[PDB]
Amino acid sequence: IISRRESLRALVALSGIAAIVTYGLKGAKDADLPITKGPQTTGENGKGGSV
Amino acid sequence: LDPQIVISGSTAAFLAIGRFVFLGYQRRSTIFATNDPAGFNIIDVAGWGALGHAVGFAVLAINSLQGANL
Amino acid sequence: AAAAAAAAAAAAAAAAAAAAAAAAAA
Amino acid sequence: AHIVKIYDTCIGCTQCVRACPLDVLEMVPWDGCKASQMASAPRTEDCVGCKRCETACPTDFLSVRVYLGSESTRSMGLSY
Amino acid sequence: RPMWYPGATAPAHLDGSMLGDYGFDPLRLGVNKDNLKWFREAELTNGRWAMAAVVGILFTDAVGLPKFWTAGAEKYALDNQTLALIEVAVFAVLEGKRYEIYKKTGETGFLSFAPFDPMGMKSEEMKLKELKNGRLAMLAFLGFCSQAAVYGKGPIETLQLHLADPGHNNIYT
Amino acid sequence: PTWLPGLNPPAHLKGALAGDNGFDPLGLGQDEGRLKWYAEAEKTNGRWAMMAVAGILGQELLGVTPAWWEAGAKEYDIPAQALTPIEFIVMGFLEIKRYQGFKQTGTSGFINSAGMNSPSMATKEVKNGRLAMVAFIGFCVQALATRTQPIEGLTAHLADPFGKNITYYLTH
Amino acid sequence: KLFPKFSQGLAQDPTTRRIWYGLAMAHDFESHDGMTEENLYQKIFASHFGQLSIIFLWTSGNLFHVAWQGNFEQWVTDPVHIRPIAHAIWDPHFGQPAVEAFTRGGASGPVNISTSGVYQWWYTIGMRTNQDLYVGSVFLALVSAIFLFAGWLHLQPNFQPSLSWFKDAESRLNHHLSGLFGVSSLAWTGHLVHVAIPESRGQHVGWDNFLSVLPHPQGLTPFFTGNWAAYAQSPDTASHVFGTAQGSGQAILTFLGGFHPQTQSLWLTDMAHHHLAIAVIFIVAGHMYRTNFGIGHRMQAILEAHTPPSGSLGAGHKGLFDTVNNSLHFQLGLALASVGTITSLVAQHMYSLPPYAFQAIDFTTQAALYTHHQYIAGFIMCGAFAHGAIFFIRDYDPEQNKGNVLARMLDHKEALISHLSWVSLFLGFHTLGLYVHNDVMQAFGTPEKQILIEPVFAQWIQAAHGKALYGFDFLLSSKTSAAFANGQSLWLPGWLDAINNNQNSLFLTIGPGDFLVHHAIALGLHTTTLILVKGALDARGSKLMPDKKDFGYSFPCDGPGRGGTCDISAYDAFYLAVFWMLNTIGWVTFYWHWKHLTLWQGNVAQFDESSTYLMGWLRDYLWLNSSQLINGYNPFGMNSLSVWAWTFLFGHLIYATGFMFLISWRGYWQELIETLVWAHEKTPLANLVYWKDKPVALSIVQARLVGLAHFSVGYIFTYAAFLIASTSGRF
Amino acid sequence: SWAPSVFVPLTGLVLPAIAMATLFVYIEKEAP
Ligand code: CLA
Ligand code: CLA
Ligand code: CLA
Ligand code: CLA
Ligand SMILES: CC1=C(/C=C/C(C)=C/C=C/C(C)=C/C=C/C=C(C)/C=C/C=C(C)/C=C/C2=C(C)CCCC2(C)C)C(C)(C)CCC1
Ligand SMILES: CC1=C(/C=C/C(C)=C/C=C/C(C)=C/C=C/C=C(C)/C=C/C=C(C)/C=C/C2=C(C)CCCC2(C)C)C(C)(C)CCC1
Ligand code: SF4
Ligand code: SF4
Ligand code: SF4
Repeated sequence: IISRRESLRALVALSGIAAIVTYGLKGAKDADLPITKGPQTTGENGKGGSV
Repeated sequence: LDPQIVISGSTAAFLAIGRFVFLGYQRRSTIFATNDPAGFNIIDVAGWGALGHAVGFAVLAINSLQGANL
Repeated sequence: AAAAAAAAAAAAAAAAAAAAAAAAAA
Repeated sequence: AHIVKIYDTCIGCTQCVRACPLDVLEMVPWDGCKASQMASAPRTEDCVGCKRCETACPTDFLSVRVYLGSESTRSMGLSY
Repeated sequence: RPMWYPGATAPAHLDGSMLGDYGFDPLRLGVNKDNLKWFREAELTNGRWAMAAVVGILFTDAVGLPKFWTAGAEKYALDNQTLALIEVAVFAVLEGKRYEIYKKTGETGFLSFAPFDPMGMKSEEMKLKELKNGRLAMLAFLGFCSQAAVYGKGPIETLQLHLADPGHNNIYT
Repeated sequence: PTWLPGLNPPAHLKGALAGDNGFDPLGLGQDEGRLKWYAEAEKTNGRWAMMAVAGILGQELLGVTPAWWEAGAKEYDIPAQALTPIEFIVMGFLEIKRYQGFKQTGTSGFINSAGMNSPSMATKEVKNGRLAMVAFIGFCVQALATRTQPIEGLTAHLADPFGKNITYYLTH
Repeated sequence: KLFPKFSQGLAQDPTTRRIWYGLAMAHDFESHDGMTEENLYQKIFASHFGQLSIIFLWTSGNLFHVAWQGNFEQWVTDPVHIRPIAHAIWDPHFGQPAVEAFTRGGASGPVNISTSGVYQWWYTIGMRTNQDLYVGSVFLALVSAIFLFAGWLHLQPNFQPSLSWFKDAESRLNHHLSGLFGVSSLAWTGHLVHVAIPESRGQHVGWDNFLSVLPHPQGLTPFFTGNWAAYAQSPDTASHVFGTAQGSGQAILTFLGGFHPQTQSLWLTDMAHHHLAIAVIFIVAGHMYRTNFGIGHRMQAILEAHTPPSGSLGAGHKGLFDTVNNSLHFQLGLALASVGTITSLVAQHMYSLPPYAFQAIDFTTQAALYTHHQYIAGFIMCGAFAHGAIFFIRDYDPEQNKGNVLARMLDHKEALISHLSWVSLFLGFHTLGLYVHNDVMQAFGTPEKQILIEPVFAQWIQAAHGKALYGFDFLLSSKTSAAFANGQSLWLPGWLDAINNNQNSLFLTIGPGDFLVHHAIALGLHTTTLILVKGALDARGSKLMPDKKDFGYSFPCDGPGRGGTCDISAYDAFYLAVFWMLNTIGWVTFYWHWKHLTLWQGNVAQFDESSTYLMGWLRDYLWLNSSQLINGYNPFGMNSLSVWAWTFLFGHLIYATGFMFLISWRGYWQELIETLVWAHEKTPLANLVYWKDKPVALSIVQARLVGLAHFSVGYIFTYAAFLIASTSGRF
Repeated sequence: SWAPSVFVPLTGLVLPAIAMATLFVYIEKEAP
């Protein structure tokens, strides 16, 4: 597929394309990224103690 | 205190103090036209006219914060 | 995509003026 | 290439040449001293600028003088 | 000539080596001639399939066939991961034939073999007509994906939808 | 050719482009390479204002059913935000062909079939132009205090000359 | 070989300092190859477009992430209990307890609580909805692209400015005072009166209906007649509710003083009369200087003619104008002196006079906004002396400056430095000596034997401003005085109600803990100037090195000869001051924060007991208030303070890495690299790999800079972690 | 909505790696 410098520059860049544009939607694993989950129980309290 | 007399007379005052008194003390691509006898062109008039209006608006404003306390 | 395509069709005429700026300066 | 420029306050005691660890300096005749000699820097291409010359000049406000310029592979003192 | 826009010059690497230097390289991506050999075929092969792809659907949108977005996930026979073992390994033989045709001899497109040019096609004004039909066919396919993503109806009847209202019914959604 | 018989400033006082009137008190008529751009920009700020003023007092005798500040957004054929890329193409397409060479109104996309007007008709178009630009800034200041309508200030001033003036509205 | 395109003497450098000095003197335009003075000013002028286009892209970034990821529309309705949001978090390195511990403020995902306080500034300038914030972001993103394109076009050879265009100091200073300062503030009162005044009264003035809403119910009629008090008839009442019309009032230019009762902010109406008043003065002061019209003042006749008789100031200011107009480091040094003091003046006048609504109730916002513009003021003020020291080397001409006030500075330059060295030594003796005296009296159980000097000279000033806590009954605490009686309808009753409230930061009550720390600030101010003024004056030479001007500003040394000359350069005299600067601003911010913590907690006596001795600085402010910070993560769990807990250790790490470049110097390291070169060139199968730039150790001047940067970044990140998490941890 | 899971691996893994590369190959160009 690739044998020169500028062909390898394209294939590394396009493989970086093919991972990252999928990683935002299909590649966010259920166990890996807890941000790509649902809104869990609580947390939205005041900063504590006083104001 | 009057709306039309004070701002008119103040500008009439300060277009006379630079016209008749401070003539020589101020004097110490061709727009300067001395067609009055000692150079009283529109550049000099708008300088003494900015002082004539602004002090006249100061007088009408001080006369209207219910009165004077000086 | 209303304001997306309208800004893109505005950016087309903006880039065409940029082709005028990229030549008339030098 | 460092800038070594010496001056007329030289007395020609040649302590700068003996102190130079890189043979930057040598002694040229000059009538403005009793010892009839004044230094010279024909080899500033080889200078590192380690300033052992002007640690050794006796004269007040040193006669030899080294200005640290742009560093080549000889001025950085490199075996590599 | 009128390349793509008045006034502007074509850059120095667009010397008509490829036919029709239309001055359209703002990112200067036609400088390297080793890459420029590939970008000729990149402008061909992205249109060689997409010409027959767009005619192949505009024939068969509202005749007897469903949407091409649902044509793939339709219940066929002998589920298509097994057919992908056919439909990758057979077309790789075609790319294996053409692998000695990219680099050594005979730049692709204008080869004209005996079963592949049986009628003897010809010189200029017939190279541009093959060229110009390939551009808006590529512009069709990134339209048809976006015509189906925005309007869930059929792309034939979107033409009648724009003729029903040129003002409000637009791309402007 | 004096604004007042006191002075005549520039070195561009003799050099003209058939639009001379002799007034530059601030210094923007002295760089000789740029008066090929100052005079054309003064022309084009006038020419796009001439068609404006024709379509501002035009709907005074004509239709009152259009308003003024709502005239930019009514129910048109396209929506008003949707008809804008037609304006980005078609206006610019004649604009670029006007820009070509800038050879002192070169007939490239505005060819006139004839009519060239090398005498004072050029200066009169300038004087109509330098007064059409004052016309539009008249139409968008004294109207722009949300008081006067498409155009009813002249019809008021014909009724009340010493009445309705600048220092006599002083309301909403 | 190609990367320093500006310095070909660096392009011939086969070593790895070619990369380091390609970066660091890339913006030293006066020393590039082939640089001329017409070429000098054009690259500076385009770079100022580059700074402006970054600032507006930065601010449009703040408007975007607040409008998208923030809760500004939720924070408008309840601006006390709802915490602000900076920008949401996507860190895929997180765990599930670190997602739910950072979800706060009523949001969906993890968020950052904005302590920069751009909500309070935006809420009081009229922003109410997120749709009003996206429009501001797209506007500044357009304006940032204007300044990018402007810096490109003003380098193009048709549009390159002439050399005399830049030296016209008359026309710039006439345009920037009148237009950039006056018209801008005149237009900002236009934003206040039309939009920001009626938005607080519960009236939406958008771009759709600003040509329909009168700002005043009888508008433009008092301005044209004269009764300007009609603009101050019915102001915002003492029972106004900010954001609604409940007790609204109709005035547009009121002159009250003091604070709004709800927000405890400045009134919006006198902020309108403020920026109107200085707009009038800046426009009037913007008609002073003689540009092109025959009237005005020439700068070449005001400096030179102010020479006092009997030789008081040498030859006066004669000849300075050609050394200000031609020199850039003099102009840059004045500007960093002015901006660096009116950066502190921003900070000193926003905790005491908070200008934005529901500020000085959000406490972490107040802590960040003061401490930010003090270190920003600290760095700018020491750069004024830095580029003042570059002036004496690169730009000073003694033949041009025969006998003026600038050369008399260099003439009696030892009297300057020795009298600074007396004041700095007297303060350090007698401030530390009093704290150590107090610390020993705390240690021996007898606090009565302390030296507690009451701050008489400042309490006399607070009583003169109207603070009757001390009973000097002098001017405004004196009710039968003149100045009290000349302003009882003018501006005083708002101001006098606002000082004698004990719970705002307007002229805080002070005791002997505040005696000691202002002298410590005075120590830190006089010592930082001692280092810097010595770096300016002895930049051209000393008795140790009488030709320092021949080497330049930033040179390593002059060898081991003459006893040894480590840190002899004026650069190396500037860098020592950054340590004494960060010390000094560290002292002003410790004292600001801890007097405000004890104010906001309520234990205002816990400061005054403990601030008199240095253990109370340690065991009551650093030990006591870092309780919830360091508990940001523990093996029990973690909470919202763990990002500030991590940074607090991250700051200690950069700090101590700074000592590595400061204690270890270059030549231990160059020998260590020579072993690494050997072990690379003799290792099998790594001899395939070879470098291009030869690895050499970091140079002497570089090691100063790299070590000072690690010192300063770790200094800032440590205290900012302690500042944000100790304030917001209990608040 | 899918933005903060895409632009962050661009700016933080991919676009810096391009700037790690292009601003490195520029460093050791031999000047003609
Ligand atoms: C009236 C016409 C006019 C105006 C408006 C300007 C405006 C400007 N010129 Mg300029 N210039 C002019 C005429 C004018 N010029 C002329 C005629 C000349 C030739 C003689 C020049 C020559 C010139 C040069 C050579 C340079 C400029 C620069 C600048 C910019 C100043 C940098 C900046 O933003 O800081 C503005 C600073 C402030 C607004 C802050 C100070 C205001 C107060 C006192 C501080 C405290 C209040 C604060 C605002 C409160 C903040 C609250 C909130 C915003 C946070 C600015 C855009 C510089 C620049 O950036 O290049 C584009 C520059 O290098 N000009
Ligand atoms: C208006 C602002 C301003 C301007 C235009 C200049 C302009 C200049 N200065 Mg000056 N300076 C300023 C403010 C300013 N300075 C301030 C505020 C200080 C005090 C801090 C200094 C101190 C100073 C010194 C001491 C020297 C200059 C020098 C220079 C000249 C060379 C530029 C240079 O070295 O850039 C290149 C700059 C860099 C490569 C940046 C270095 C790294 C810094 C410290 C940033 C590090 C931040 C760090 C990475 C944060 C990230 C942490 C991470 C964990 C997130 C140039 C004329 C030099 C000169 O003229 O030589 C004779 C010189 O010796 N300046
Ligand atoms: C905590 C650390 C520390 C301390 C105490 C000082 C102290 C001082 N520095 Mg600083 N300095 C420091 C860190 C420190 N520095 C750092 C990190 C840097 C960056 C390198 C600098 C850079 C720096 C510069 C560049 C300058 C100073 C100067 C000064 C002096 C300021 C005058 C003064 O306050 O005198 C008061 C001093 C004291 C109170 C200390 C004396 C302690 C007691 C009173 C002595 C007697 C106690 C006891 C009897 C002795 C026991 C010994 C034996 C009998 C067992 C003073 C000596 C300036 C200077 O020389 O001004 C005159 C100056 O120009 N310093
Ligand atoms: C030169 C040393 C010096 C410096 C820089 C300062 C600096 C300061 N003092 Mg301070 N002070 C000093 C010595 C000094 N003090 C001494 C020796 C005393 C007597 C114990 C005080 C007593 C004092 C009080 C009671 C107060 C301040 C305050 C302040 C602050 C405000 C300025 C002010 O009120 O002016 C005060 C200015 C002076 C006292 C002038 C002192 C200058 C002389 C020359 C020092 C030598 C004094 C000595 C008896 C004379 C010997 C002669 C010798 C020169 C040969 C400021 C930080 C105020 C404060 O707390 O701010 C919040 C405040 O209320 N000072
Ligand atoms: C003809 C003649 C004559 C007469 C003359 C005269 C009478 C003149 C006048 C003139 C004038 C009469 C002038 C004026 C001027 C003015 C000005 C120029 C102004 C300016 C203004 C300003 C600047 C203002 C500002 C403001 C405002 C806006 C308002 C408020 C306040 C303020 C300040 C803010 C006689 C018979 C003798 C003789 C013969 C000749
Ligand atoms: C080194 C040098 C330099 C620098 C310098 C500097 C850096 C400076 C700074 C300076 C400063 C930083 C100064 C400051 C000043 C200040 C002042 C002088 C103040 C005053 C004050 C006052 C006057 C006040 C008054 C008052 C009061 C008492 C209060 C109330 C109000 C009133 C107003 C009444 C330069 C560059 C030039 C160069 C040369 C040398
Ligand atoms: S400098 Fe000192 S050593 Fe060098 S020559 Fe002159 S005298 Fe001899
Ligand atoms: S500089 Fe270093 S090398 Fe050159 S002479 Fe002086 S000492 Fe010897
Ligand atoms: S190197 Fe270090 S030690 Fe040797 S002279 Fe320069 S500074 Fe002094």
